[PDB]
Amino acid sequence: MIHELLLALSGYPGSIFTWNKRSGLQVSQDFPFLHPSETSVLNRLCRLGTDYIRFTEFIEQYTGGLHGIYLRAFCTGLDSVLQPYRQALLDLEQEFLGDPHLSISHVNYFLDQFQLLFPSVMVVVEQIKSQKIHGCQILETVYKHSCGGLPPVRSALEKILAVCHGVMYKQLSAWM
Amino acid sequence: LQQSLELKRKMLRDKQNKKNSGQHLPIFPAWVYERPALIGDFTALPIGTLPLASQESAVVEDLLYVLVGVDGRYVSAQPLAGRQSRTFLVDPNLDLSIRELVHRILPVAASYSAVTRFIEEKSSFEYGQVNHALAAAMRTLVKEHLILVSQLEQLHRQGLLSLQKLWFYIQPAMRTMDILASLATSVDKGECLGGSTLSLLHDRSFSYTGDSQAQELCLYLTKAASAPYFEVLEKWIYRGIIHDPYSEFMVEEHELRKERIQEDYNDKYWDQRYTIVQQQIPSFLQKMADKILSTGKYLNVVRECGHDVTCPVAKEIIYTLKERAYVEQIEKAFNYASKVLLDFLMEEKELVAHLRSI
Amino acid sequence: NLAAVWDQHLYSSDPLYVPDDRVLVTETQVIRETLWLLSGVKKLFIFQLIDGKVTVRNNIIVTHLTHSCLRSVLEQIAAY
Amino acid sequence: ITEAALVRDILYVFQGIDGKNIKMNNTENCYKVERSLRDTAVRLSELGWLHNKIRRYTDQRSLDRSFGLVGQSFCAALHQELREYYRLLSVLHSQLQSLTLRRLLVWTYDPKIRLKTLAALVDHCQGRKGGELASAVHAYTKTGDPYMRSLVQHILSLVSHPVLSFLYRWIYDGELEDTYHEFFVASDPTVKTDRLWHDKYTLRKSMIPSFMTMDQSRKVLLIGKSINFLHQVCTDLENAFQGKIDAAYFETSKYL
Amino acid sequence: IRRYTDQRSLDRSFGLVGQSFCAALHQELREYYRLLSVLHSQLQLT
Amino acid sequence: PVLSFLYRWIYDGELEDTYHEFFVASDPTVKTDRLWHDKYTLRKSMIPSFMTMDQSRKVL
Repeated sequence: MIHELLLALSGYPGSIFTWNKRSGLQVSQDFPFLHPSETSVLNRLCRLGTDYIRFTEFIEQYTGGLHGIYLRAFCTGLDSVLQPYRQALLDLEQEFLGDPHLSISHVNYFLDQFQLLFPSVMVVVEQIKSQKIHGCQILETVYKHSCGGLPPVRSALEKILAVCHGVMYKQLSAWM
Repeated sequence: LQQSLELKRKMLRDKQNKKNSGQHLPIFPAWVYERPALIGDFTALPIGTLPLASQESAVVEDLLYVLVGVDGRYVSAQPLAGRQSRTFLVDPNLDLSIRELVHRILPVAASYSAVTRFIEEKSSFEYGQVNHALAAAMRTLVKEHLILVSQLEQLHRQGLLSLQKLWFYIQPAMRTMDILASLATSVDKGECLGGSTLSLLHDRSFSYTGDSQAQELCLYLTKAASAPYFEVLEKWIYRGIIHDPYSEFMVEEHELRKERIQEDYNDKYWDQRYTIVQQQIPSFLQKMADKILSTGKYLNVVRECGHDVTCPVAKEIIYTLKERAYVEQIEKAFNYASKVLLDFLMEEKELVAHLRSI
Repeated sequence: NLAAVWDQHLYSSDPLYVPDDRVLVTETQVIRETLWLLSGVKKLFIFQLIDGKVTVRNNIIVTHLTHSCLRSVLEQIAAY
Repeated sequence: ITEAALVRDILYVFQGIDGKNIKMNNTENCYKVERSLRDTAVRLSELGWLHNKIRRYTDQRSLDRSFGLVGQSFCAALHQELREYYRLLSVLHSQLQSLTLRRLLVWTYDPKIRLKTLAALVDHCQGRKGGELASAVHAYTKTGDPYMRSLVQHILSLVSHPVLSFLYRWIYDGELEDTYHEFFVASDPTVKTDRLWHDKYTLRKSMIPSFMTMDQSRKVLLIGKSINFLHQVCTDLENAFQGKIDAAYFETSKYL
Repeated sequence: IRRYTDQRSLDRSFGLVGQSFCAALHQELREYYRLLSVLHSQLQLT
Repeated sequence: PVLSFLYRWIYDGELEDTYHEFFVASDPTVKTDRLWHDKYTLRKSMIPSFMTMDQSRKVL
């Protein structure tokens, strides 16, 4: 449960947290071991995991449809924004290995700073997919949300955006 | 209950028309008052048929619940709440001895329910900065009462507590609660706000001078409840600023600018701009009251022309009993204020050459 | 106990159900298997290869891991 | 229905997940248990209801880019506070394998005031935005209550940091970048040949925050306007506005 | 003793040093109750 | 209390007792030169037993 979940939050869904196309990682079962209402907590938490599979898919297919070098740079940045979300799932398991009483709510608390970076980067990604922003206008949809106002996602999209400028400062440095 | 809603608004209007530079003076949402659970206060075996020493354990359990304000199975908090005096109803069929001891233990519950009600109703913005801190420092003692009853619950869990031992353990906090509840009754009854609820905390602190069980309580309460007023006065004496968002401070600022704005015919800055209030003087400072108005009124008119005025050393001022050191602090600020303005007017705005050339 | 994930099959027993035999390898042994596979090695009991297609062995279970998530991660290593 | 069940259930209302024997049966009213014990439950569950207000507001307002740069940071600060509330809640879980301090009446008390205050702030800031919302935050730092004034006056530092960033950019940097009506200035594009300076920039009057004077707003408009014309054609703040803004004014003007 | 302190405390006219006496007269009554608590504790003391 | 009254009555100068307690009992309605000759009286009922007359004549 606390290892199945600390892996389901990662890529690997498992039997408890069944994946589905319409909606991802919704455990839907009546379990004696879990408390009846913990599924609701788990649903709120699985929003984060579901998002993680969605970004991982998106980085997989890149790096007719969407194509370019900028989709090979935005995704590389989207790896780096997710790196402290991988390390912060390793650390949870390290603590849970030793402490035998610690419950799900510590997972909730520890992975609550990642319920602001992720939901508002997901709108950026769905924008980039629903509207074929393939070329240089990707910088637009990153810089238009980088103004933001929510500081976790204002610095996240900044890390994403600077890489795109890193590409644009070699495309427009070869030219000049 | 319903009758307080008027009082809050009637106070709010006075502050609104008094002060228009600071706009949209805050209010709390309606549910903050409507919801009854947010505030502190709101299968039964027939007790007749049991043995005695089990009735004792039962009533002890119910009273340990009552101490935090929540009802008990065998003892109920009467919902009347008329005037302010809370009353309780013990079960009719009990042993006379236990019933009387329950009555003798019950006054701390009536002196907790009123104490929490005071903290909720007099923590809305309208009642003023001082009446806020009085409730905000009464609230710490409410927390510590909760600490105590938690320890009593642990002891009762171990079957090692009885009503007679409860009687002893609740004596030190009974005095605390009685002082807080009578003080709250007086503060609410007098409709005292600002410095009227800083005079009453001085007089009740004289009231007990040798007790020293309630004197430390009252001295601590007034130390904490005078942080607002003194922060207003501390700014007023060392700066020309009167925030005083609500009409609480003894000095008040009338908006006589609407009439006097060119020649200032009224000499309003020194006639009727900054004027005094009588009922809102703390009454430890009546001896210095006029001098304070003069003190800060001299600071305004150098704060008005942009020349930065700051005391050489700003001394923070704390409530004190038996020792009038605030007096010499007001004088130490007053003499520097007089130097400040007379010098400012005689070097900037330099009055002697104006008078000559007139 | 949270170190024995899916060892309790009470959910499955809620309906009548037959348990399937599984090897019950240790999680520590699994990393050793992955490491020799990622280096040049063949014929490992985990990750059985059949036609030059390395594929996760059909039945492996561990204490603090459910069958499905273990299959998912092991397949993800086997792809590499 | 023993008390041990109520402890295990009530330790989830604070998160806001409906419990086993405790539920928000009536949608608007608080959770009702399905006797003295029951009466303890409600006072403990008001934290869950206040949490429902704060959380349900900052999920939705955080995804709405229309609310503005100011307001998205307000929801940010609200969520950073709810994080620290969850640190306490995790400890309570760990302490379950007694833990009935009148059933937490002591543990919950300190978060309960820090929840009442924010639940009041969101609905005093409902409908408002920008400088208006920052004004509401500055309105709530007028209580003698030291703990509440301390909480609100850190919230104000974060909330009005965007506002003062507009202020310290539209003065120093030269340019104003607000897509919504996030500031007390309202630029208008027109041809502006020789009429340039008179009408491009105008003082909006709904968005001056309450801890600023109309004179200060007018003078900062004149500064920002000077520094933008220079490129394209050539305790309020601990009482630091009146020291910084006038200095910039003198320099900017004479330099322009 | 307790009738006297229950009536005096209810009257500020009793005197300031009086109230000091009536609060010193309670310090020596709390310990009496403490002894009563011990008496109860040993009941299950003749 | 009676040795705090007498300790602020001496070293600093104060007679604050709304009740008839301290042995000195000042008379109001004296803003004139008559504070010395009137305005103060050693009430001979409130003098504590553990001080004698010559002790309290000095204190007034």
